[PDB]
Amino acid sequence: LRRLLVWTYDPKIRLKTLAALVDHCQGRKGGELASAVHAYTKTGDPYMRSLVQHILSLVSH
Amino acid sequence: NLNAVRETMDVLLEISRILNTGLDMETLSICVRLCEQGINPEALSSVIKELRKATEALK
Amino acid sequence: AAAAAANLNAVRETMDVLLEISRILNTGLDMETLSICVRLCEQGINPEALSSVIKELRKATEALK
Amino acid sequence: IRRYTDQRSLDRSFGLVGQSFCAALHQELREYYRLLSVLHSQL
Amino acid sequence: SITQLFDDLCEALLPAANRKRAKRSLKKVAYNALFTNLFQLPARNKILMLSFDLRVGGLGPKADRLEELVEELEAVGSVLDLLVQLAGSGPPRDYFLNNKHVGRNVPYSGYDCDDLSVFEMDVQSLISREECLCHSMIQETLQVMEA
Amino acid sequence: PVLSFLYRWIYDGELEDTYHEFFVASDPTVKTDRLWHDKYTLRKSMIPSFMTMDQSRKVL
Amino acid sequence: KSPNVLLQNLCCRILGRSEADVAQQFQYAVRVIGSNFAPTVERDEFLVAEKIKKELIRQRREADAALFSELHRKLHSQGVLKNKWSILYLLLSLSEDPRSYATLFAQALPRDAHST
Amino acid sequence: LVHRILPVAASYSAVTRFIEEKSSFEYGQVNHALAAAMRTLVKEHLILVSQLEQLHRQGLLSLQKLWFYIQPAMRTMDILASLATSVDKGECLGGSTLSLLHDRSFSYTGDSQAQELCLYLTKAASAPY
Amino acid sequence: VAALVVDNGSGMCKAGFAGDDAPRAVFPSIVGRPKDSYVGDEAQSKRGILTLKYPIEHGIVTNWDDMEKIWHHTFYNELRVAPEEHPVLLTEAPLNPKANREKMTQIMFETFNTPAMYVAIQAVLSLYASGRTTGIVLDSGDGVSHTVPIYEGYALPHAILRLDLAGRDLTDYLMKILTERGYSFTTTEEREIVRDIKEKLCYVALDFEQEMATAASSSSLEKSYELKDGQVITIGNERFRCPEALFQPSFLGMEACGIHETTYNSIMKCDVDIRKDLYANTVLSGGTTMYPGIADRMQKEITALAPSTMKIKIIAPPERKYSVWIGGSILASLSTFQQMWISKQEYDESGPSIVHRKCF
Repeated sequence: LRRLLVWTYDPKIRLKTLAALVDHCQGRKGGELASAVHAYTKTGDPYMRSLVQHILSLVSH
Repeated sequence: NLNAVRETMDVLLEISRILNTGLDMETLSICVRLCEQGINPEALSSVIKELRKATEALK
Repeated sequence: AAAAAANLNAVRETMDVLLEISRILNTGLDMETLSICVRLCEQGINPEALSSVIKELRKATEALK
Repeated sequence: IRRYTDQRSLDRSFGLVGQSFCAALHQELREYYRLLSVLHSQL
Repeated sequence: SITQLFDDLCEALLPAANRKRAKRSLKKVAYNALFTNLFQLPARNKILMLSFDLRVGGLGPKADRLEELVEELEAVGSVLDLLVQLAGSGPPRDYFLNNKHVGRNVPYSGYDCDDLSVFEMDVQSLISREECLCHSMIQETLQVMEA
Repeated sequence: PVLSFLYRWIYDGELEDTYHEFFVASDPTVKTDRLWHDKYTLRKSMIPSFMTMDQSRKVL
Repeated sequence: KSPNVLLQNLCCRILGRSEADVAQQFQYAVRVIGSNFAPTVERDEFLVAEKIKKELIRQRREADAALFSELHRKLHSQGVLKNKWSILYLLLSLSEDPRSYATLFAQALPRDAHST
Repeated sequence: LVHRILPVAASYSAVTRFIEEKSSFEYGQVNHALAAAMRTLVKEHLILVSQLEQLHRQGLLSLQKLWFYIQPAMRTMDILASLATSVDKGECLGGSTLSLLHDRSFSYTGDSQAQELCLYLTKAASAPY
Repeated sequence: VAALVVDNGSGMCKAGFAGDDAPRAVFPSIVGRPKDSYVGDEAQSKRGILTLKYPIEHGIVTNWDDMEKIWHHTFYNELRVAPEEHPVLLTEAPLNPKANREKMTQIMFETFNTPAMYVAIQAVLSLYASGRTTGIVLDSGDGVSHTVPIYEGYALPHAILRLDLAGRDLTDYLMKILTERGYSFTTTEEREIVRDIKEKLCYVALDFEQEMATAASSSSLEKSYELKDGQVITIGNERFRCPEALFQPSFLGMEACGIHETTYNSIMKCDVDIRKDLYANTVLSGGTTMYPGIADRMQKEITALAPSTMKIKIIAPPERKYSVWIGGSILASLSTFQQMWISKQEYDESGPSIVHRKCF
């Protein structure tokens, strides 16, 4: 089904977000890592905003 | 008063549309005026279902 | 035919076996309501749904007393 | 009709009435392509 | 009015153009059906029965529309009884629909994938209708050649 | 298009055609009280012939 | 018969009342059973038997937890009920202790892992 | 006939790169939500091209039929690619890109099947602003 | 086998044919002779000699030979009527005639000699135009009526609203009541002009207090009937005087209770499976349904009769003067209307000519 391209297309936004959140948070910890994702909450794209709002609501606990 | 009856005929259109009845705005408009005289609605349904069979049978 | 008795008896039994399982569980169900519920469940239906509704309708019924 | 609607879907100046007209022409022309496929079907 | 409503309803049911005495024949069919029947569970409950078996087939918001579009008649029970008893009879897109990339505070969900094979069956419908239509055209003009 | 101008102009006094197309052509300037006397012409080349001149005057 | 009228009769048995008056409750029930209708969870029975024995044993009613094991054999001997799971699951879900972790234990496998 | 249908490929090409690039945190919140809304139409295009190859494996699809089936895509990609380049060259890399959508939306007031695609994008991308 | 009709629910006629929407001949019930034989309106012009003795009374035949006179009248004189060649249907009075039924059945047996026939139950035959199985049978012209149709046919009514007045009986009294209203209308030649005055200008009778107020206290008065046909003053005040018949026994020439309250009492003296269920969808005909608009006061009295009104509604079609015959036409011309059928030697062995024995 388009040699998969139809189905991967939605994962391929989440994985690109997570790898690019990981390389950005690399080496930090504590409140310096809870801050490091609060950076990514400032974005228009409401799809990416939903992941990072969830992940920060975990890490902020 | 009167425009309440037209919008009544918009409710009684769209619900007849989603209930997928075969009806049209002329037959709807008269069927409510028959119901206002107290005529039996299942009896009306019995004439309406058989009249569409004859309507085709004329071809 | 006799098969209208032979199968009806199997229903008389499968219904009161189940009336036992439902009383060892101390549930509130009468004989009739259980028969509605298994008639539903044999059609295919998701038990989580009506099991929640049965408690909700009970809540309404008792809260008005 | 194709060269006409090209030279009127190019350049913005033709106005809203010009657009709806060439939109109608595209739509009524669209079926003529369907028919040509029904013909192209034959061997 | 009373008898005149059966008169022109028969004219509405009669098709657009022998446009003469059939108009009496059909009236007799109407009277027959009416009086062979007459000599021989309210509306809200009735429509919920139809609300439900809509809501199981798909098409849930339509079913929602039905019940909200008629809770409004509290300020016509016999009129509704027409539509339900005639309900089967009839003759046989959005972008904001099921789209996570738009709107404001969309909550977390993770992959639906059924909302994709849904979307993929719509597009299969819009190719399959236009193949069955091409079959119904090619047979038509070829038949009168072969006949 | 032409009714999408008219059915707004009949309720709300605004117009936006870039390449000119609607018949109630406003001229620029004369924004003072003289607006009532002068500002809105009636473009004779562009009344759609499914309406009369009188109608194009009533909506003006 | 058909699920909608059965569901109405259900309402009329738990409620102490007649058919026309309870139509808002039937409206709520139609909203809730509707959509929640396909099998959400992969359904098999070795599990739903264990999940009840465990609860009877927890209550120290250890004999009933062996009576169940034979009532279930009888219910399965007769060949009538083809969807046993649902009515066991329903009765389990309705059960009450005659007198909270819930997540560490074995659970129903989620079915979302397959497509149709 | 091939050259006649190829402009939808280049029309797609230019919006894959638009959606990719204008996601980045430089470009303000609005340019993201515009690049976001457009993903939907890449899915629909990809879905389309899948089914036509499935048809082609049956032998039941011909280049003249492809030229029929492609026609809604031909329009709806060009309505987007000609919007992307207007944000590139315009550098409307802030709240000002809503002006470009509002003007383009009003321009298509004649066109319905094209006007909803443009009304969708301004209904979407304006939300952050 | 295109069936004919008679529709004589009172002193009136309605020659139905082939199930058409209206009867052809609609003359009032009269015969010929002091010319040797004629029909009613034709022989009524020569008033010096040629007249009729009301061969139909207000509600029923005056003598047994008057039915054969009506058979030899426009039922054979007019509209090419020939009962040997196609069926015909006869009306009836409340609870039917007996001697006139036997004589008219003998006329259908041997004189007109029709191989196919229908008879009786005209007040229930109105139900085919009333559009419901239960109802109320205020459904006749001329001088008499009684509103007792059916529960679902079956000759079992619950509403029994008869009275010593009717839709044209009260009109003939109100024609002479212009002289009782002080106008110069006591002459016999004014009965033709006052038949068109007191049935047209006497519109919409109302409640008694408003009718007493509008006659003298308010500036309603009457219409400007200063015509040369014999009109001195109109019956617009007589519309307000008509509550003395519609709500009083003897103040405007009747014998029973006033026509709203008597119908209310006779609809109260009833069973519960009918009457209320009859008034949920009942519908009138004749001079009662073709009334000048005074039926709203009867509907108000029908609301005031029972506090548990049960949504009582009674319909009234404009075409009601023909619809008492058209209802007959439907009720006879269905594809299964053989409940009151008489016929040829397949049914004439027991005799068509019986009063109530064979034809039932």
